[PDB]
Amino acid sequence: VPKWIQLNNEIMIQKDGKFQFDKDKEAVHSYFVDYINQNTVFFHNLKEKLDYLVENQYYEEEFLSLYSFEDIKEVFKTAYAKKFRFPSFMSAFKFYNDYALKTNDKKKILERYEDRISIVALFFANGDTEKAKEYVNLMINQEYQPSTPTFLNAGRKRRGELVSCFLLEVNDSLNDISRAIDISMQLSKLGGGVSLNLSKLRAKGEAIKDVENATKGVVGVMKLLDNAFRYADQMGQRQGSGAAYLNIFHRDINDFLDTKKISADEDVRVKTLSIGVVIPDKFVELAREDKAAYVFYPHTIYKEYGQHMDEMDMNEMYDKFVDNPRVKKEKINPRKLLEKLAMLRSESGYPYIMFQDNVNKVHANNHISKVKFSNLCSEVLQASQVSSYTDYDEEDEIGLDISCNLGSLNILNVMEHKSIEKTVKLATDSLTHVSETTDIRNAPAVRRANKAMKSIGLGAMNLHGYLAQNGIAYESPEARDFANTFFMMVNFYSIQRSAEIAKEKGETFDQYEGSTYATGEYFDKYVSTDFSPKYEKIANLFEGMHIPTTEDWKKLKAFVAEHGMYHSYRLCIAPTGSISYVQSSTASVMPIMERIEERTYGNSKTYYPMPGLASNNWFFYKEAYDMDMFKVVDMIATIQQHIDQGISFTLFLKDTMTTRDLNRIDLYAHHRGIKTIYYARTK
Amino acid sequence: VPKWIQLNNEIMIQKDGKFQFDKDKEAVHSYFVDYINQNTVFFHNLKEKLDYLVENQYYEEEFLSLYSFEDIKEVFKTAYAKKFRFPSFMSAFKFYNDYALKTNDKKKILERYEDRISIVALFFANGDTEKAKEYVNLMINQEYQPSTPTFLNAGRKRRGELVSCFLLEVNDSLNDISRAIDISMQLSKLGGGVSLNLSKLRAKGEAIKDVENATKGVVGVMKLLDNAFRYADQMGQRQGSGAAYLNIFHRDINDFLDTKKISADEDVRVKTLSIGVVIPDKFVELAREDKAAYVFYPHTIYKEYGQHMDEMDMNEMYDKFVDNPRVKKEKINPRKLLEKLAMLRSESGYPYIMFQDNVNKVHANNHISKVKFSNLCSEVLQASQVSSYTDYDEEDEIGLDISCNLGSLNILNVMEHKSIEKTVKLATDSLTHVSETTDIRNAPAVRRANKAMKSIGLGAMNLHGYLAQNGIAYESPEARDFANTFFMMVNFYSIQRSAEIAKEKGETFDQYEGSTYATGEYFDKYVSTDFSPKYEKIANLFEGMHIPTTEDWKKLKAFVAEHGMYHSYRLCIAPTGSISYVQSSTASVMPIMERIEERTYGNSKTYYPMPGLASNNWFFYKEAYDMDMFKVVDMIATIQQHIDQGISFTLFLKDTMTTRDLNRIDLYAHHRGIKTIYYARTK
Amino acid sequence: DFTQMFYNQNVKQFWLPEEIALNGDLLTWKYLGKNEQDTYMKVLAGLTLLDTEQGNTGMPIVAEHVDGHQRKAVLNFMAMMENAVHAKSYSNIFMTLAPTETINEVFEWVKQNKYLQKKAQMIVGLYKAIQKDDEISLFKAMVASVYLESFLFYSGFYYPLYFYGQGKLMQSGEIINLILRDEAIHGVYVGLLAQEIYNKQTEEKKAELREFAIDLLNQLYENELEYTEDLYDQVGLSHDVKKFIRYNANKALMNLGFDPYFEEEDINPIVLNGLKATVEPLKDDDFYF
Amino acid sequence: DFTQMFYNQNVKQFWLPEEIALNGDLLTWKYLGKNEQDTYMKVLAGLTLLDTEQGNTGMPIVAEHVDGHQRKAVLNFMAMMENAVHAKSYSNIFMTLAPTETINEVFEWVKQNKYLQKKAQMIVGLYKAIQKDDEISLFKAMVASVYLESFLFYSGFYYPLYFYGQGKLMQSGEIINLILRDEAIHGVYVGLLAQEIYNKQTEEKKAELREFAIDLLNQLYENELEYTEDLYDQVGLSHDVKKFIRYNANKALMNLGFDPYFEEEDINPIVLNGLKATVEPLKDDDFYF
Ligand SMILES: Nc1ncnc2c1ncn2[C@@H]1O[C@H](COP(=O)(O)OP(=O)(O)OP(=O)(O)O)[C@@H](O)[C@H]1O
Ligand SMILES: Nc1ncnc2c1ncn2[C@@H]1O[C@H](COP(=O)(O)OP(=O)(O)OP(=O)(O)O)[C@@H](O)[C@H]1O
Ligand SMILES: Cc1cn([C@H]2C[C@H](O)[C@@H](COP(=O)(O)OP(=O)(O)OP(=O)(O)O)O2)c(=O)[nH]c1=O
Ligand SMILES: [Mg+2]
Ligand SMILES: [Mg+2]
Ligand SMILES: [Mn+2]
Ligand SMILES: [Mn+2]
Ligand SMILES: [Mn+2]
Ligand SMILES: [Mn+2]
Repeated sequence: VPKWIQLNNEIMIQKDGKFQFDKDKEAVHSYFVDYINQNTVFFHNLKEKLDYLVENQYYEEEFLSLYSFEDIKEVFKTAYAKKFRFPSFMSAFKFYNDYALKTNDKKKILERYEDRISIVALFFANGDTEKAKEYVNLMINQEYQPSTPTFLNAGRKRRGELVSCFLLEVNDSLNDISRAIDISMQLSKLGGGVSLNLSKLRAKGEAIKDVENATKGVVGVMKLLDNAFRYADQMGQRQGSGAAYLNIFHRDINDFLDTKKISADEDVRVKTLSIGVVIPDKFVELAREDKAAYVFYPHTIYKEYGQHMDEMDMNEMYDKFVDNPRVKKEKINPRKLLEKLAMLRSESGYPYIMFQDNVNKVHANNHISKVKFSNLCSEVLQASQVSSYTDYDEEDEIGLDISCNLGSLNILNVMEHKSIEKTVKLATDSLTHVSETTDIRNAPAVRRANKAMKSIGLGAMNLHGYLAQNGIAYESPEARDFANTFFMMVNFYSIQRSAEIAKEKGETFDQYEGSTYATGEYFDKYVSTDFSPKYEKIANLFEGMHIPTTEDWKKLKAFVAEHGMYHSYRLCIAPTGSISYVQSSTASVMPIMERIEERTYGNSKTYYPMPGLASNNWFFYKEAYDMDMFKVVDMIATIQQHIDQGISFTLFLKDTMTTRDLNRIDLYAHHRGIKTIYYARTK
Repeated sequence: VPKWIQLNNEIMIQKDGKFQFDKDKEAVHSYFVDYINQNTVFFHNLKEKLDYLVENQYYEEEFLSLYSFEDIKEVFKTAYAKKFRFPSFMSAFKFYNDYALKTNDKKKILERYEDRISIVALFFANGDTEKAKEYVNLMINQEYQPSTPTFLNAGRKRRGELVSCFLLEVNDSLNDISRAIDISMQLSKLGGGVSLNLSKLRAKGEAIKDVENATKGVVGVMKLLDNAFRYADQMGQRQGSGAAYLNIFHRDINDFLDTKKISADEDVRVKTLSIGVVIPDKFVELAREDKAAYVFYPHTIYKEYGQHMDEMDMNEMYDKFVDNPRVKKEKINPRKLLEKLAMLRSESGYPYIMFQDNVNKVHANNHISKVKFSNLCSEVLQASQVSSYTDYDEEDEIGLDISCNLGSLNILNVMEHKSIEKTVKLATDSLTHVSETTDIRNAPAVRRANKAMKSIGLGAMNLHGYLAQNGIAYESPEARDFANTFFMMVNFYSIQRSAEIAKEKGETFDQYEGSTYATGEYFDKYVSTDFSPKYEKIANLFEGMHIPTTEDWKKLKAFVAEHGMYHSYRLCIAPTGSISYVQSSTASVMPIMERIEERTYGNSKTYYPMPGLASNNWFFYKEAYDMDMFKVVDMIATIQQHIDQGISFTLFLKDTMTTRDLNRIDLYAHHRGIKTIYYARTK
Repeated sequence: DFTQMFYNQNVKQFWLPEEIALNGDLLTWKYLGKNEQDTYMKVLAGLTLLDTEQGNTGMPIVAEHVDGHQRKAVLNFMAMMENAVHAKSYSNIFMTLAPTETINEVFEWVKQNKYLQKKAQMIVGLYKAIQKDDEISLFKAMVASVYLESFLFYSGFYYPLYFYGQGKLMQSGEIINLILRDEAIHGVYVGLLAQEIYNKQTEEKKAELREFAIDLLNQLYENELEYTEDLYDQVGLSHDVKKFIRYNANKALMNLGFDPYFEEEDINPIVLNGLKATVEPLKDDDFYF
Repeated sequence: DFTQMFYNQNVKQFWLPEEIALNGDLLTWKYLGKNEQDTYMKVLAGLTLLDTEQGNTGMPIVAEHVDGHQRKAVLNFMAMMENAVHAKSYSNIFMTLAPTETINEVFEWVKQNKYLQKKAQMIVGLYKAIQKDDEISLFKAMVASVYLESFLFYSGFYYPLYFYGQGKLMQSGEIINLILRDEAIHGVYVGLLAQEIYNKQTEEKKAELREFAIDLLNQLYENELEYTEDLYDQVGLSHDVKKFIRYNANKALMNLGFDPYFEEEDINPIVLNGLKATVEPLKDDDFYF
């Protein structure tokens, strides 16, 4: 057992009835005195290091060639002047095991934290030394964290794509299904998580070229996609991850759900394909009134109306579908379906729940399309247009496939530096740069939507960490007040930066003129409701920072009207799995699952306390499972009212609560305006 | 139970110790006087029938519009003038259950045998009334039988494709793999059996752009193809059938074979994809000498030499592969691999065995490409060039994917009518028409190969029926002499018709100038060796027909040199599974499995005696399992010497014999020049 | 070729009575007529009584005489499901719907019922006739077992499935559907064990075993028709139940590798809505001819 | 007074070896000496044999002769655990850790090992000697079963527990602990049934039954000593294991209502260290907040 691992395991050993949290710090020192410095490759000067990394195909020549060597050296010096120290052993371990650049033999460390941050900053700035230094100060203060793809791969020649969330629309044809399989394989090859909408696909027992009972339904397509994702597994590094979304009014919805049951046969169950269910308000109304619902055959609806079932508003179309004899449908019990969803989420955490009307009643780009499905993490909610992939030697009709750009603000570090505006604007600029530098040659609709929509996702993390280190309970009304104010400022500065980029470049996102930003509707609740903190403690937390008022929001609305907005979507709160360790932050805006988490690496045990955990804030670091899920829903809705896309919202349940409690949480989330529900993790 | 069912079951009720074969005839009468005539749909005249079939989307109106109604009436009258009667109940039952056109609800019979034959003939003639009458006389006499796709689907609006088998070359890339999956689904949707050569795909543990041990090998692609064929299953009517072919020198050859082991795990086992193994002469030489062999990693060979492992001759490059340190290889025991092949064929009948050198030592189009794999029935052996399917928005390099049209001569009916020449020429014309009117819009390499190669497959059926009905034992040297003479005549007249078509159209198949037809090498054994019957009985059997001599072959060689050949490939002997029932013929050139076969249909059981089975020819209808497989190999080699493509050669084994006997049969087949071995069916 | 696969399917279908809450059935039970309640009770008791024979005798006796450790384990698992899961499930349904005195009376009636007794004793008779080391007597018992699992239960299953397909008695209908799903796989598995014995026999012995199976099926079928009219005429369903019996008889025959006996019929849509060669090394000189 | 609580305990303890991933033991296994691996394989093979016969023969035969549907349901469940869960788990362990040839060899070794054959002969002989309606032959077989459950397994259990207690082979060890947890309740249950029969006897008959139980225990014990030495001498642990089996012999006697026979000894402290969701329907009030 290594010395740093012993020093880390000494945390659980209680002295005077208290955990030895400070010992973790010592572990970090050991982890750097015994391992990191010994296995870190050192060079006589930075010029030699850069030459070795470029020549050995570690870095890219293009992004480094935009700067003189003096500017690169100045950026590296700015990164190293902070003298950044990892506060916990797990932060440094996760960085140097997951993100630090290693030799081809994987035994030496080529990149420190400062080196990786400097390289990512130089990639972000695209030739501006001052902008690169600003990015270096942003990331070394740990105010902003690029996502795992961006942080890991920026500036590296041997790399995947910087985007890892991809949403694909699948049209109801064999050509479109095969193209979707191909694109899923190509994007999993790039290292991205792929979500596919299967609602347009006709159900099982439908007609193919006017022969009856011929379609295999969406379950056969799910089997094909599951095989494709198993095959494309990042060159045998990570398990291929894919998601399939189906509307709850699709007839296959039960069989869809049956793919996640344990009792399902081998020809029914898909193991590497996550599933999500899109639930329109009509289904919730039918379940609430206990009226029996109807699941429709999509192809009959398409033949009758010329549009797909998921392309029209089910609230106004459901009665017409039911009363139409030419539309084929099957009787179901919506309450039984809700109970089945709750039971499946209890067993396996699936499916993801998308409340379609909750997403689309605040969607700014409904003119382009309504949000029909979400991503693999159930937080990307954007307009998508299906593509018509025709036969060979025939021109395809390329639509819009969602691929947003991830990046997370560290709420604790951002707010302690009183730099919400600067961090949000710099993160928006970096996300815009990464979106502009993304070029996928095997996903035509993804590339077209990236060029047109210019959608980015700016998330936040360390919400619970910040609240606990400031003596605020996550379920307290003060925490929701802080979340409201902080995320309203984040939205304000994100919109301001998007409008500034649109003014500078002279271009907005495609079909912006029809958006609620152009019409000013988006700013309605912002020009009438003041989002300043209602509690003195939160106001003192925001001291030293200008909180945008209704007049500021009116000025921003006028600015957007005059200049437009560059990004169709700006904010989405991703789970932030492993980057939260490196940043010493709690994951996403979720409450912490455990105060101290026990992990097993190799044959060794390691202990990660939550950041800033001590005896004084032990009570404020309440575990997520012990919390009331209604108050967690309230906080997530408070944040969601300022996020244009969704939030990865995992439910944290105890083994005691039943499926009725899960359904109640889901229905309260639907009532409170929650757009997506990610997971049902049972303790 | 139906009256005809009782009459057919009365065959096995012996009277005076003999089977009541004549009862079978009675059954047909019943089957027509109680079911077919009552279930048939009669019109006032042919005009009303044709109009009803045209407007109700049963028939394509284009092929019928090329004839005036008087000509169509004359063709139908020619078909009905023969007064064709089905001699066995099973012939009529199989036609009216599998090939006769029925209504949309399948409650009535719209097409008689004469109606189907007339429609197929009118489609074949393409506006020529005299040619349509010739086709009608050829098919109503049952001298020639179009394949099941062509016979069933010719002239139908709801038809599929007339091509039975498709062969795809899969290049070593994710884009090519995805395109192969798409094309396999498209062609299975069209109803054709798809064969894919996986020998170019790099083995398991190869590098995908400098990251090693990343590839899943051919087994992952096999699983993808298996799921694709499961999904595309002819709209749920016929199970999707696919074939995978791998060279025996591929490193994955064991894992490949492990897909068919009955103890294979679900993550490896493949159940809807047939497997074939391509064995060069080098492997047989290594096994014979008991020298340990080496299987190779295709990607290392491609990197070192710039060509795929199956793209070059292993007999001359195996030592270079072994001595090359930059080529990666694994040690295997070739005798152990042969024993594994024999055990697998005993257990499940797989893999198909393709003796590559036996195919390519007489292959006429080696300049275009060597034959690297076979079809799903292991009888199509043609040159194929792999396609380079590139990224989206990039032009693809379209290669040649094999596809040929099947058609079988009924040997008994052809020789009874003394019309080898006329039947062969008319069948060649019909297959040329089927190739010309075939246009597949989702398989580009298949379309290009169909347009360029113009390859057709003219098979033969009722070899054993003709031999047994003429008092010739199938294993006798007289039977092999008859096969030699008959198939030399078939080859002569097929080459003559191909050259005549090339002369009349002024065009040959692509790259004909480099073929052995153009250089005259193909005719060598035909201009030096006489293939006239060596037995007086066979010569009497061939009386009334001009058997080509060496002078006729020299004249044909000169004619080909002057005019060329329209078809790259002309003769391939398919299994002819279910259409042999309608023709009252034994399946293909294979010996009969059983004298009387008991088949269960619905809740009833039926007995089909072999065509012409009686007391005097009971022992001439020797069952295949009771026959010496070495003499069957001799027969198949004798036929194969006159067939440019392969023959679907099924091995018929007894349970008592061991895997060593199967290996001996395989090695004798390789020694005798057998190109492919189809199945190892054990009694 | 099949025991490990069936092992997997069996153990992954494991369930317990407690998983389904039964009390909510009282909300539809109270709305059924007396004849409907009477038929349901009688059908339920019929299934219970037959399934007890299968748990106490049918499965354990077959497990005893079948050779092979893995087969004995699968058969033990099936016997466990009969005794530990199915029997408790039937009891739970009864205790929910009827008071103790009503349960005792229904079981007294069904215990004396001529058509239930005829089939119960016919099946039990064949289990009692198995002789040590006699595969013919074992086969006959396996045929009886397949007929119970895949055929005789279905005149009974009809009614709960009929309600289940209409939205009535959904909790007990869910339980019955799980039970039925177990009996289906039991029937298929025992069927494969019977075919193994059948395939070891001469042609004359095979014909004799086929005659046995068809004769037994005929006796049971004629009694099922009487059983059916006795229970279902009072609720007007007998015609449709008879179609369901024949359809399931055909499945039972197919489980035993035999041809269907009855013509294909459509089923009531409400019920549908409810529903190694010897390895010898190459010796050289086999490459030369 | 006890069957229902044993029924509930048995069904709530239900498990499958596939629930435990075994690839984590790969390295600690690789690191053991050849002697240690040999003893470990053989130990588990001896356990596999015992569970094979307990599942195929012992539990089903006792189930057949014990009266009462609930008692039979418990015994049937225990039988299923023996051969469908316990015996199979050992193959999961073998298939993970060992190559096929070593697996083949150890199963050949059980067939020819004289101590393992003797103990199987003795235990199975008593099972097969049970006579219908003869409570004394049944008692004798139940004593044999308790001795198998609570005594004979323990020469085998020692070694996985010994490793588990040192933090070695912990996944395999987790499986073994689950098996041991089951056998402990199986031994108690069968012990209670044996005591029922014993308590019906005259004092003279009781005296003879104690003689039978003690003579049988001593005979099994003497054989187990030789078996233990044969397996453990090569790993230096025979004396320690002997103390453990004596400890467990006393527990077996106690399960039978008899006084301990061996004196107490200190057991290796390492070995001592080695030791669907509920569903409610949705109310109309859950849709409003
Ligand atoms: N907690 C830590 N986080 C990150 N790096 C660390 C940490 N502890 C030590 N290091 C690394 O080890 C070096 C030694 O740091 P130490 O605590 O011994 O003193 P120092 O005054 O920071 O040293 P130096 O002269 O290297 O700057 C640091 O410069 C840094 O590179
Ligand atoms: N074996 C058979 N094959 C094909 N069609 C048959 C067969 N047997 C009967 N039919 C059809 O059923 C009709 C019944 O007539 P059948 O053969 O009994 O003699 P028919 O009334 O004297 O006239 P004909 O033989 O001249 O048609 C035939 O005309 C024919 O259309
Ligand atoms: C992407 C991917 C490829 N492969 C295998 C199958 C293909 O035959 C083979 C080639 O993939 P390619 O698509 O050719 O990958 P590449 O072009 O980026 O890499 P290279 O330059 O070396 O050609 O890699 C996998 O096994 N799994 C995968 O996920
Ligand atoms: Mg279409
Ligand atoms: Mg490539
Ligand atoms: Mn049961
Ligand atoms: Mn059963
Ligand atoms: Mn046990
Ligand atoms: Mn036990």
